[PDB]
Amino acid sequence: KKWGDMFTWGVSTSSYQIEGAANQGGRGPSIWDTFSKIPGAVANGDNGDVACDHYHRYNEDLDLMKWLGVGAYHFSIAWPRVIPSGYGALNKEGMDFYDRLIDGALERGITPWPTLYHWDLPQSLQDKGGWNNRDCAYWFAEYSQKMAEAFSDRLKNWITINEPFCSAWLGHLYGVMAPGIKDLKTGINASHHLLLGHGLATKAIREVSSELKVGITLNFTPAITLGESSEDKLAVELADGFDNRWFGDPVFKAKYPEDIVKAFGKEVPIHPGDMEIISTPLDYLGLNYYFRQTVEYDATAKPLPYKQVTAPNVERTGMGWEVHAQSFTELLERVSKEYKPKEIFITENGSAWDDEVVDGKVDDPNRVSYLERHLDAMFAAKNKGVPISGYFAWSLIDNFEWAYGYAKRFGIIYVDYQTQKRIPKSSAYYYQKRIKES
Amino acid sequence: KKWGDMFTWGVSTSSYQIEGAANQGGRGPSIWDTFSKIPGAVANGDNGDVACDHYHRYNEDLDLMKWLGVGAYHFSIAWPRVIPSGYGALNKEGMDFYDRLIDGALERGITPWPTLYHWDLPQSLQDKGGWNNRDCAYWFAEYSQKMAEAFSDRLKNWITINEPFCSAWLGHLYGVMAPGIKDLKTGINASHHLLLGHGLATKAIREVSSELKVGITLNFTPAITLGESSEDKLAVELADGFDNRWFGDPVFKAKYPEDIVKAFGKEVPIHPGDMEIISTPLDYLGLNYYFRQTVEYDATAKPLPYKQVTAPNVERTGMGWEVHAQSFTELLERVSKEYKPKEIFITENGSAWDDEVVDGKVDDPNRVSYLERHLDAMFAAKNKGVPISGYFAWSLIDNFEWAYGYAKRFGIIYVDYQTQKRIPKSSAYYYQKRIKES
Amino acid sequence: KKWGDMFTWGVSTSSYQIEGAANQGGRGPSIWDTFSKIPGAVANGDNGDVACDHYHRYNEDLDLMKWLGVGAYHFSIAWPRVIPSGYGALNKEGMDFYDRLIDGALERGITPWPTLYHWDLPQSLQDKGGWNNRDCAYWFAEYSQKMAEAFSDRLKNWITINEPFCSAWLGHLYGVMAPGIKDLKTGINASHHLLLGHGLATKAIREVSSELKVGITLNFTPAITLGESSEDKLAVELADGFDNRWFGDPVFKAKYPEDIVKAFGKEVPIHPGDMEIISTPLDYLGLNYYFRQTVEYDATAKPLPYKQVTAPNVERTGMGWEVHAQSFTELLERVSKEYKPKEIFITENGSAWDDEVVDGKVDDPNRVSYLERHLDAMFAAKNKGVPISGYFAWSLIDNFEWAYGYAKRFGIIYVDYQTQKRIPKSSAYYYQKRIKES
Repeated sequence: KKWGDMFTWGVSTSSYQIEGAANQGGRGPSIWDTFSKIPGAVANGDNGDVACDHYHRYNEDLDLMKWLGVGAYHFSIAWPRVIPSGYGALNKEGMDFYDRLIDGALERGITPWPTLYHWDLPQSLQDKGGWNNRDCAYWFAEYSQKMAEAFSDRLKNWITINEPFCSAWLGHLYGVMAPGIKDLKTGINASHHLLLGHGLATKAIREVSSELKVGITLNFTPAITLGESSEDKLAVELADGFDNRWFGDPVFKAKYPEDIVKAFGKEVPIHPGDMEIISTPLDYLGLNYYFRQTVEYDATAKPLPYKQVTAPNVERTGMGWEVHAQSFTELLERVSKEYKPKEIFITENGSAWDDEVVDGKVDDPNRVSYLERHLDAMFAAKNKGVPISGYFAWSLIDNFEWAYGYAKRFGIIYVDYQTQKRIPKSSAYYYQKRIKES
Repeated sequence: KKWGDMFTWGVSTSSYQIEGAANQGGRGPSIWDTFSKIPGAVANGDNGDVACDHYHRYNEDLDLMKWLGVGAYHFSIAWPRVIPSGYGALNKEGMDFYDRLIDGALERGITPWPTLYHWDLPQSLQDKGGWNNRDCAYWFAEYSQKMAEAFSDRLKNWITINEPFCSAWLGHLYGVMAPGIKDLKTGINASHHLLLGHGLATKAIREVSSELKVGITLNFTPAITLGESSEDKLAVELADGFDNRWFGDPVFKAKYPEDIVKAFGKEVPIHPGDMEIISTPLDYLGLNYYFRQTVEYDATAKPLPYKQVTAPNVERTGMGWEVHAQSFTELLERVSKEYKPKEIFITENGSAWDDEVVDGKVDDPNRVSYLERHLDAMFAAKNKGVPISGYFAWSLIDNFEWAYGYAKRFGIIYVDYQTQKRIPKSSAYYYQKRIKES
Repeated sequence: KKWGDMFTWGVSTSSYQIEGAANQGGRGPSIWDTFSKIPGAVANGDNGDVACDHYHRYNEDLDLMKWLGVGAYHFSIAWPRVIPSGYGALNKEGMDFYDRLIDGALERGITPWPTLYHWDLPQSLQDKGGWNNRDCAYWFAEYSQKMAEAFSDRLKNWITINEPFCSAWLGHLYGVMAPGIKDLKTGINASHHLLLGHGLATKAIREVSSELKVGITLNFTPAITLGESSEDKLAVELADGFDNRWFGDPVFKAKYPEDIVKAFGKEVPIHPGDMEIISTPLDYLGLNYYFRQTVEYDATAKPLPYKQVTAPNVERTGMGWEVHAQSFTELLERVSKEYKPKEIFITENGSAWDDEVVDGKVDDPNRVSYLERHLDAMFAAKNKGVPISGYFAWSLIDNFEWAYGYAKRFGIIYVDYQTQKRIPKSSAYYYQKRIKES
């Protein structure tokens, strides 16, 4: 720690999870509007039609960010709000919303960090195959260029896509996220076109202005096993390849992990130039971390011969996810050594617990404890030399947690969905203190 | 200095010294209401009936704290305001006041740090023997548990008692503070029941919720001598034992200092189990420091054979207290090595000088200089590895300085008692700068 | 970097460059009011009659400082506004303006840092010879004492004069700044009387109160050559002596550089006591840096045998000034070794570029880049042990850039002179981020 070093504190959200106004302001439907209408797809039949009504309440939320003292707000632009047909005319009303949001953040001293793709693909493009269609990578790059042309006079730090693991595998192989497809080959195609879209968008953004910075957000789930057999060690290697190296290796090493390619037995649809584009240099890696996975070998499992294990006697959040902050330190060290990103921003970390409103307040000590321990673990890595330049808490506010719906609350600020009232939780006051006093 | 380390800047007050409204809002009398009615007990016949009228003016005072930029407000709860009879019924109007104060601080981003006992024992309990009565330790612990039950949803860092040296020795041996008693055995009893109350309250607070942190505040007065004789060196040891080790050794070593016990020749009323309670582990030590004492041997002095000396040719405050910041560094190092508290917060440090209002302003360069030098001395200890986690300036505002009355002004903000106007002094602007720029 | 170390972030302006109200509020004319009426003296015939109208709009400018988050505001007092006759009666209306400015800054948590002389000598004193007249040093010291008597209850950190290189050589030898004289002996006389005025004023300020701190602001222009001949190396020494050592050596070494004295062939008008006064100890050096100069030997040049060279293929600002941040680091190290000031404040650093307003906003990436690189270079020196205690950006707002007029914009905030609207530039948002996150 020397004179001149900086560190950025932020909060993170995404468009479909908070905005609402799903059928207002000219917005066209996304794959999540469609998916959340399918009986059984989302807990309690929840959807994002209203969410946190942030489309109308953004000034209140920006005021809460200023009150917390964050220097940065990591948010996503809803592609179907700004280009409802996916590829074609801009929706001026949608662009004006993001102008008002950005200008309001800047007036309050907050730097907006936009993510271009946080899972809300326009249904108009899914009707053409979505991410299974190679053209979707190019449609995304054109949308990205239009956003940079409109907003990069003010916004200098961009993220292309968020968590391709979820969009590709959960959305096209396991079918538990939109668009709900269940096919390995489609998942492989989608993974390649998400990554190609990232690379094409990066190049397009840089053509707008050479001062702009660009990265990608990857979630990493470190894998362990409780067994000692050679096959259980193989299970760890397979899970790590499927979750992590499948996406990190193309970006930083210009190739897919050969052990996983071989185990799939399928071809990735790589065309000339693709791997050069996907591996284009980035200004930073956005890293998301929540938990580690415990696995064991299972010869009957598909597409790869391993299964998840629920380890006994470990601390778990309201999601059932293991709490293990030491894995965060070790992951940060591993990524820095293995992939050597120029710098790292924690674009998401946080936890969900059963919250109760008592006397108009929300006391959430389990969320405070998770936050304290994960900030400590992150700084332990920074003190070892890992170039972590900022931390963005997921999330500012409780919101639509995808297939879990509204029942799973990640906010440091509580949202009463009956009234839309925001109530800062104990974790908000803790985070506010950490921002000021570090 | 490494990534993740934090430091807390605060200001400190106490309830009887600032609140006023002594016979309003359901408050019952304290031993200081009674003591201040006795001619000769307090300079100028001053009392705390009105003080700074903070009970009515707290919003203005919170606004001044936000303007200073402090992250923390160290305050005390008036036991006789919330439980006028000492044990038994809660006074709703008093509890509501502290709720409003706490909620107002949090709205402004300020963490309230409550002290449960800052010398205003309910007169109803003094009528039953006060701290001479072992039951007072249990009455205090029950009061503490009720406060944690009411406020610990928001308040996570607690202090039990403040400066038992003053309550025990000055209040029961020298009779210069309330309740004005002058008896060595009573002072010994009171010291044990204050410390036992601390331990019982700590255990009771932790039973409310396991996330809560608890400490005690001790003032330390380092002792030196100008002489070279062996008896003058003994005088230093005795004065150090009387002022400092008598209270620190029970808390951190589970025993009273044997040399002082022997010199007193009296029994401490220790019941089996008491020392384990008194020495229960703490999250932090609150340390108060203002000055060092100079002593010499005096065979005629009681209860111990030493006397205070007024060393010649040294800088002194308006209290007549020596200014010697290097002693602060050495004290912090000594406490850290001898008692090994997990962390230390400076809960009080400051100085009093004759202030003059000129053109509606107060320029107080001697207070600025004391503050600068003592902050430098504190950071010198931190740079040697002492875990000092925060500094709270005594005081936000001029107030009732106990037996000195209002004539002695410790505020960084001046109070005109005729109008209750608050005027920030030069020291307020200096402290505001230090909070921002360190 | 250790615990307790502080760093001050500021912005800088000067009175004639921003205030306007040149013939209002009792102000008398300065030498710049006169000079800017001379055809050909100032680009576009610009003058400071209106400037940024800060005399009326200071509340808005102070609000912008608070919004940026600076802790300090470096400004100058207009001698002809407060004493229109130069020596004699105070203009109460002018003094009241500075009271309002100072009190407004303090209400916002901003420490004002006054410069007493930033080039706007009263014309009433120029009519008596200005800085050519030795009495001007004493007139300046009397003015300085009156300002300290009025304002030092609040203002503790003073600067006497700013950039005597400009007032002496550009104003009296080259005639490109007011008062427009072109005579070497007059320039020598002026340089000595400026420096004597600095010393006399320092002594007078300290007589007002011993807590007050005083420094001087010097601009340094490091010199290099592209040639290898011994005569080109001599050119570097001459340029360094003329620009830098002529003013630094009297202040820190109590003598004028003998090589330059010999080359001028003229006597400096040194009287008994002068060099002791000029070299009086200072609490800090205010350092101004913008660029390095490239020179070569030229036997025909006067007063010294060197000329400026425009080095090929280097980055340059809108002023034509080379951008070379590494020279800033090396200058700071050299000053610390050569002159050993107790501490250094960067009282000015910044850059000018042609700005364009697009959609009501100003995106100035070249100014951002200069700022980023010069802050990095400054902190590189601090990390080597140079005692740089703060940085003041020139300037908060676009203003009257002397003989260049309004066409040259140094602000991080744009001023539309038709409307007086202030528009924060991208560089303002960058500086705001750096202040918060370092």
